[PDB]
Amino acid sequence: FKNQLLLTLSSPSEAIYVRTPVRSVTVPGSEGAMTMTNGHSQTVARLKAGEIIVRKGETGDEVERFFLSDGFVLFKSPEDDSGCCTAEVLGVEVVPVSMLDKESAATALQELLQQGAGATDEWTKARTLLGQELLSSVIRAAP
Amino acid sequence: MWRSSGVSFTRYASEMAALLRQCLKEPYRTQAMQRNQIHLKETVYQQGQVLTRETFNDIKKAFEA
Amino acid sequence: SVKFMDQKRSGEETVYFKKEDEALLRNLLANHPEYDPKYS
Amino acid sequence: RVGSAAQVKAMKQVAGTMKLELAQYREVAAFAQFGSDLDASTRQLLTRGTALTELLKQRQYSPMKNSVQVCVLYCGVKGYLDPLDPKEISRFESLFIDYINANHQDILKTIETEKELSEKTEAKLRAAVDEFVAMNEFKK
Amino acid sequence: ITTTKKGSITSVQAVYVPADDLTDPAPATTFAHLDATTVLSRQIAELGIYPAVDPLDSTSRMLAPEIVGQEHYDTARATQKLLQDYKSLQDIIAILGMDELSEEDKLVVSRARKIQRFLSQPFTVAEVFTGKPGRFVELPETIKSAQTILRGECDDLPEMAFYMCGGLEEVRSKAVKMAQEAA
Amino acid sequence: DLKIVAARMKSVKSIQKITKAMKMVAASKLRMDQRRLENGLPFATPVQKLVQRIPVDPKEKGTLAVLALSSDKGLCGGVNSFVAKQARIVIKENEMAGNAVQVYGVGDKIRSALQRTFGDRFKRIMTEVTRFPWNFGQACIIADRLMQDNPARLMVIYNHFKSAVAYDTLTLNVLTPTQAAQSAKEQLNTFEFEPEKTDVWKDLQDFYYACTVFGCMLDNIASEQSARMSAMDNASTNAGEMISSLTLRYNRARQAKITTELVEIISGANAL
Repeated sequence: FKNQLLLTLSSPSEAIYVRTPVRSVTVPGSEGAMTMTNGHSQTVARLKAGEIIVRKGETGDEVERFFLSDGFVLFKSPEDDSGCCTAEVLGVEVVPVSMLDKESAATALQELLQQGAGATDEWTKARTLLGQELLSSVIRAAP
Repeated sequence: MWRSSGVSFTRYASEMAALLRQCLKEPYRTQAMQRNQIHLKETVYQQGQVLTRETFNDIKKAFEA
Repeated sequence: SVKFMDQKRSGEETVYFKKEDEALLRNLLANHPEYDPKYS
Repeated sequence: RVGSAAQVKAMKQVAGTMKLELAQYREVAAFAQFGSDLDASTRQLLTRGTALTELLKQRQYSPMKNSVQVCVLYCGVKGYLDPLDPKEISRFESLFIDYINANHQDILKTIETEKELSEKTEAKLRAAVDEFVAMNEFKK
Repeated sequence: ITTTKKGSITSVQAVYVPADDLTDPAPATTFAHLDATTVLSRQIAELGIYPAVDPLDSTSRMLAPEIVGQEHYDTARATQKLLQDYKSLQDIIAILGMDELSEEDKLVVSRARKIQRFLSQPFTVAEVFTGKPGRFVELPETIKSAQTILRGECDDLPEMAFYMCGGLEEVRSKAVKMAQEAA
Repeated sequence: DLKIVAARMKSVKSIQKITKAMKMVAASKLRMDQRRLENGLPFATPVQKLVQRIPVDPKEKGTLAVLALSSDKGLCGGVNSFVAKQARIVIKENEMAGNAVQVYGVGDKIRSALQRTFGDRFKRIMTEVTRFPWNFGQACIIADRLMQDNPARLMVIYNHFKSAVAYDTLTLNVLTPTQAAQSAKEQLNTFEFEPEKTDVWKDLQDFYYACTVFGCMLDNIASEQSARMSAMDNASTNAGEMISSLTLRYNRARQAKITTELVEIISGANAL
C-alpha cells in the first residue's frame, strides 16, 4: 500500500480508528509518554493515563486528541508486501478531550479524597491514590 | 500497587474507568453509565448442594464478594 | 396447547409475582412505618 | 358499498388519508408491544394510528357536525397530535371545539355552505390551530 | 315482572347456562329482558376468585355517568380497560414470558392481577366452606379503593395481601401481618 | 367438536402473529449485536493473538476448568444443545486420563442441561447476565473469579458467529499461570516490554482472560440471535400449517353439526 503508519485506536464501546494511515502518534506509557512512528521497533507497553495525540499524513500539522484511562499498545513491524507499518492502541475507556469536564472531575476528586480519608484498607488507599493520579491527568488535559 | 494490595489489573481498570465515566459530560455520561450498568447473580456450588446465591448490581461489591 | 399455555402462563406469573411480593414484604415496613406496629 | 360517493369533499380530503393511515396501523399493530426496539417509519405509524383512534373516540349522546368533524380530522391527520399524550386528546378536541365555535363560525358556515375544504379555508384552519396550540398547553 | 306507579318488584333470576355456552337460545333471549347482568365463569372460579364474576361480560343499564357520578363511571371503565389489557397479554406471557414485557406492561399486569384479587371477598354463607367471616363493603369504600389502586398508591403492597380482602385497610393489615411473619 | 378447533385456531393464530413480531425484533437485536461485535472485537483480537504465540497443548494433565457460555432465554435454536454436547465430549475425554474437571457456566440453560449428569462437578455459575447488553455484566468479574480459583488448564466453549444464518461451535485452550511459569516465554523475546516481563505478565494475563471471554460471548450472543430468528421462522411456518389443518377440521365439524341438527329437526317433524 504505502509507507505509512496504520493506526487502530480502539475501546470496547467504540473503535475510533481501524486502518488509519498516520505519520506520528504520541501515547502515555506507564513510565512516561512516547511517540510511535513508522519504522519504530516492535514493542509492548502499559499505559497509565493521558492524551493520545494522533497526526495524519494528510494533516501533518493538524492533530486529534483523545484521552485514555488504561490499556496497552502493540507496535508490529510492516509486512514485506504491505509496505506499511501497523500499531494498535487498546484502551479500557477512550474518550475525546472535547467531551471532558473539569468541574465534575474536581467533584469526583473531592469525593474520592473524602472516601479515602478513612484510610484502613490497602485497596482503598491504592484506589484513592490512583484516582488522584487519573483525575489530575484529566484536569491537566481538559480545555 | 495491586499485586501487593491483592487486587487484579482488571479490577483496577474497571474501578478507574468508573471514575472516568463519572468525570464525563451529562449527555454522553448518561449513555455511558447506561451502557455500563451491571446485573449479575452468582450461585456457588460444592458437589451440588448450593452454598449461597447472591445478586450484584455494583462493580465494587461484585469484585469484593 | 390451550391448557398447556394457560398453566405455563399461570405458573410463570405466580413465580414472578411471588418473588416480587417477597421483595416488597421485605422493603415495606421501612418505607411505610405508619403501619408498622413496632411504633404503636 | 356506496363509499365516498356519499361524502362531501371536505370529508373526502381527510378520510382518504385516514383510511390509509389506519390500514397501516392495522398492518403494524402487534408491534406496539415491541416498539421500543423498532425504528422510525414504523413508530410514526403506531403514533398516528393511536392518535387517530383516540380522536375517533366519542361520547354517548354527544354528536358533532360535519364542519367540526372536518376541522378535527384535519388537526388529526396533519400531525398536530403526534407529539401529544393520547390521554389528552379528549381535552384537545373539547377545547378546540369551544374555541372554533366561539371564534370561527365563519369557517364553519363556509364549510357547511360550500361542502368543500378549499386552500383558503385550510389556511384559516392552520392559523386557528396554531393560535389554539399557542394559547393552550398539553402534556407531551 | 316490572315496577309500576303502585309498587315495585326487584327481581333476581339465576339462569343456568348449559356447557357454559351463552349462545343457547334461552340465555340469548333472556339477556334482552334484564336491567343488570352478572356472568359467572369457571376459568375464574378455578382461581379461587369468589364471586367468580366476569367483569368483561357483566353489564348494567345503570352504569352511566348521569346516574352514578364520573368518579364511579371512569373508575369502572379504567378497571375494564386494565383487565382487557391483561387479557390481551396472556398469549405474549404464555409464549415469551415476563422477561420480554416492558415495565409499563409489568405495571399494568400487576395492577390487573391485584384488582382481580381485590375483587374477591369472603361471604358469611360460604363460612361452612371457607371458615372465614363475611364482609359488607359499602360503595364509597369500593370506589375509594379502586381509585387508589388505579392511581398507583398501593402497587408496592403485595398481591397476596390484596386477595380475599374486604377493604383496602384490611389489605394493609394482612400485608403488615405477612411482613411480620416474614421477619 | 367445534369449540376445540376454534380455540386451537385462535391460539395458533396468536402464536404466529407474536412469532412474526419477535422475528422482526430479533432481527433488530441481531443488527445491534453485530454492531457491538464490530466495535468490541478489535479490542480483544490483538492481545489474544499475542498470547496465542505461546502454544498450549490440550493433552496436559492437571485440574481442568471448563467455562461453558450459554444464554438465559429459550427459542435459541439448538446452540446451547451443541454447546452442552461439546462440553460433555470434553468432560468425558478429560476424565478418562484422570484430570479432575470443574465446570463454570454462563446461563441457566447449560445448568439445566448438565445438572443431572455433571452436577457433582459444578463450581460456580452466573445468570441473569444478558438482561442488558453484554459488557454490562463485565467479563472482568468472571476472569477475576477464575484467577482467584486458579486452575491448571482452562477451556472455553462458545458459538462463533460466521454469518447471519451460520454459526460454529469452538473450544479455546487458554493459557494459565502454571503453563506460563513452565515456559520461559522465549517466543516474546522479539517484543520490547516497557515494564519488565516479570512485572507486567501478571497484569497482562488478566487482560487476556477478560478479552477472551468478551469476544467469545459476543459471538455466542450473535449466534443465539440468528438461531432465534430461524426458530421464529420455523414456528410461524408450523403455525400456518396447523391453522390450515384446523380450518379443514372446523369446516368438517360445522357441516356435521348442521347435518345433525337438520336431521333431528326433520325426524321430529316427521314423528308426529
